[PDB]
Amino acid sequence: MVMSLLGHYNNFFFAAHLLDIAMGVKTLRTILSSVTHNGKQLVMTVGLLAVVVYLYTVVAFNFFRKFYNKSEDEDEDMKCDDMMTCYLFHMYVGVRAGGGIGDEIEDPAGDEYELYRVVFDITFFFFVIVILLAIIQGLIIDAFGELRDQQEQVKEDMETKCFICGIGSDYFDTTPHGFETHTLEEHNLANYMFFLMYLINKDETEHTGQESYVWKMYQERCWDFFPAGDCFRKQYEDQLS
Amino acid sequence: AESILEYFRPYLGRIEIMGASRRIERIYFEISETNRAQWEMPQVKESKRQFIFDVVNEGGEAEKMELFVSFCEDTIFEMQIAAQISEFWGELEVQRVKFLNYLSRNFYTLRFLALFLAFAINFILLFYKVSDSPPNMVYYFLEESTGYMEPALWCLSLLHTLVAFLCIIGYNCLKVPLVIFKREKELARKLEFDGLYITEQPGDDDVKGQWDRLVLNTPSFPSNYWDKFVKRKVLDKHGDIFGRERIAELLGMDLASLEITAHNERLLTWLMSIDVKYQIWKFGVIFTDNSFLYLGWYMVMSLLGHYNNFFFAAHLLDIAMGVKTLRTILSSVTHNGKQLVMTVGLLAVVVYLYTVVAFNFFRKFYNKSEDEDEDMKCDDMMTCYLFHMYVGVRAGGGIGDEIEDPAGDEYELYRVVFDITFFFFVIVILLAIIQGLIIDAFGELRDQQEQVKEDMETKCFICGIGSDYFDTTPHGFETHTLEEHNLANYMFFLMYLINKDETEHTGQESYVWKMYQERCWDFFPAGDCFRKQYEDQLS
Ligand SMILES: Nc1ncnc2c1ncn2[C@@H]1O[C@H](COP(=O)(O)OP(=O)(O)OP(=O)(O)O)[C@@H](O)[C@H]1O
Ligand SMILES: Nc1ncnc2c1ncn2[C@@H]1O[C@H](COP(=O)(O)OP(=O)(O)OP(=O)(O)O)[C@@H](O)[C@H]1O
Ligand SMILES: [Ca+2]
Ligand SMILES: [Ca+2]
Repeated sequence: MVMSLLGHYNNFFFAAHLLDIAMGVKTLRTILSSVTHNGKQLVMTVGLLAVVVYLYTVVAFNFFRKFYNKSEDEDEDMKCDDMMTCYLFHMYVGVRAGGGIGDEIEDPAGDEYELYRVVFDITFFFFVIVILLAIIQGLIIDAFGELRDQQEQVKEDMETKCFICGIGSDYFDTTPHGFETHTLEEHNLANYMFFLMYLINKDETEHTGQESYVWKMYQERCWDFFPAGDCFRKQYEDQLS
Repeated sequence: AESILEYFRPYLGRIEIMGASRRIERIYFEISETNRAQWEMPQVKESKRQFIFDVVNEGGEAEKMELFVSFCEDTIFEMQIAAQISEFWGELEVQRVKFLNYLSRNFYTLRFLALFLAFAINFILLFYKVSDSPPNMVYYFLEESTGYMEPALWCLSLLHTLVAFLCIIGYNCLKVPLVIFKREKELARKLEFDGLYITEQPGDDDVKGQWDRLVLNTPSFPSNYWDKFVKRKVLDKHGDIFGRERIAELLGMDLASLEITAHNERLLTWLMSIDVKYQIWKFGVIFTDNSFLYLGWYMVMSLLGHYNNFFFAAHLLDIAMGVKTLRTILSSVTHNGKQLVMTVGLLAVVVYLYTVVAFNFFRKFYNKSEDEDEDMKCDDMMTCYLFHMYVGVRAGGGIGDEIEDPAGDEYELYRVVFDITFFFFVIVILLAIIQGLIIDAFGELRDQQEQVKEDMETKCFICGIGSDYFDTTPHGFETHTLEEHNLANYMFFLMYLINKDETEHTGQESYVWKMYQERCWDFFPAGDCFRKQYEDQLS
């Protein structure tokens, strides 16, 4: 509401209300869940990117200072003199280069350190380009699998157990639609709610012998009246049906 | 009796063993307040948690109870090593141990402080400047209008090396006296119960098993182990089969005939009269610790910092060893190192196969030569190989984006085929494996936590019976694994036997005490739970 209020202070502030599609759309919010499922372990990864290039700056600040002379012609950049510029040259240009840092510096054809600089660059392309940005691209692929198997657990367990007595469906199905009739007539997750609406909306002097026993345990918050182990079929399976 | 049976619960231990009747029995005892208080501590709460990961994941089943009792003994020594450090001629020796106990008491504090100062020095070092003129070039430190910025560097440098040196002495008196006990105990078992140096011999490998040959004859072999009478026990076991005079010589034990008189007959001055063999043995054990070396190497760099340079920019890497979760991401990439080095090695062999081709057919193309004169980076074969590698794999669009145009009639088709394969093979394929060996590591390291989680919540971990049998009773598996078998009473029992009197054992405490001496683990339930036993008779 505040942004829609500052809109009367006519500006480009209504261009921030589009982000409600994240909170609005049903499925679009689910994709945003995966990326936000590993935020704690993804900030600490990009933080590992501002520490490796710092380790690669103090090296090129002492040996390769005569190379970063982005200086065009005339006069004479030298983006390496302070240490608050090469660090801002290996970061604004380094990780954004895509082909390592060796694609923005002088040619190593010179005899001095012709080998010490290639080793310095190739490692910079394998470590902080391939490896250290495949983790960021990899922490998302893992999130989808981490968020897809969750739906299977909340699906493969609702269709196997009674959710109230815990007995697996493999015992009920000794009768046609055994687990089908049990979890829809005996235990139903809706009758157990329609019962609480029944006690509270009744008269206290009208409870029966069983409606009052469960009413007392509900006051003391003792939950020892749910079946939790038996189903009245496992109880009388020996005597009769 | 409700007030009693309530005030005494955090002390009424329960264990469940079998033996001497071929049936499951039950035992009761007193845990005590002092032992109980030492069990819920962050230094111990984590050791148990990481231990279970080392059993249900990479451990066996027949040897599980063996390596469980061993850990249950490493903890007793740790509870003892910690319950003691808590709060000119002889007047100095009293303040030393009173100070070392303060050093090791708060060790993770010093270990964290050196991480803080490493961020201060590296914050300052972000100002240095180069100049070929005094304010052969000089490294003039630049300042933003503040003069005291450099004099603070001299202060924080020597301060950092201090705490980086006290962490060694703290580690030396706190976590070393346990890397020794783990090895002493391991050696006293391969002699008393095996013939590692009597019957058989080390297999000419595993120098760890060979370096211990020089500690047998030392005067004080079991310095930290409990049983200091291991020598007199090995003798009475192999003294007849092997040469009694020979065995009683390998273990030192001079005057074997006169080693009965000890039982028959009842300060900076001569400190130079101490053993040197055992001390060398202990030295060789500490120096091969992966944690002591990194902790020592971290001190050398902080020492060369006085040789003022950019060496404190290497202490930041302790965030790998410092942070809790950051070290876990580094585990995945290091989980496939053996099969990832051999993959990048496959990259230095394919481009070599692509060099000998362009060295015989496409030599007239690599003429990086600009204008004038006439590069020719292809003449030797120690340059095109260094042109297809420094530029080839780093190009991103194959090698065809740095060479002449194939518009010429000669080999207009033989070169495109040469390049397109170079873009599909050593760019897409051979660098999707490197990017793919990491994605697999996360899934390979995530399901591991599920196995150590879906098995702790399904089985008793002691009798192995699944929870599906216990849950025929409300909270069946919930009460069983918290009262009958508890993984803490079975430890609180060993503290109870060792800290008791031998003439006080009951009928059951003594039977389990004898099997513990012979290292026979046939008293754990392992199959029954006293409920499966009496389910027919009564409840
Ligand atoms: N009391 C219950 N005990 C065990 N399972 C239940 C119970 N009530 C519902 N279920 C589970 O839910 C499934 C059927 O209902 P479901 O949760 O699919 O919602 P629904 O009744 O189909 O209606 P909707 O899908 O519109 O929510 C069954 O597989 C069943 O296992
Ligand atoms: N003796 C035991 N036998 C089988 N399982 C056990 C035993 N002791 C603990 N557990 C397992 O551990 C779980 C509960 O303890 P857990 O390992 O989570 O540690 P905790 O007691 O919760 O304390 P913390 O989590 O602080 O270590 C239970 O699911 C149980 O299966
Ligand atoms: Ca009534
Ligand atoms: Ca007695």
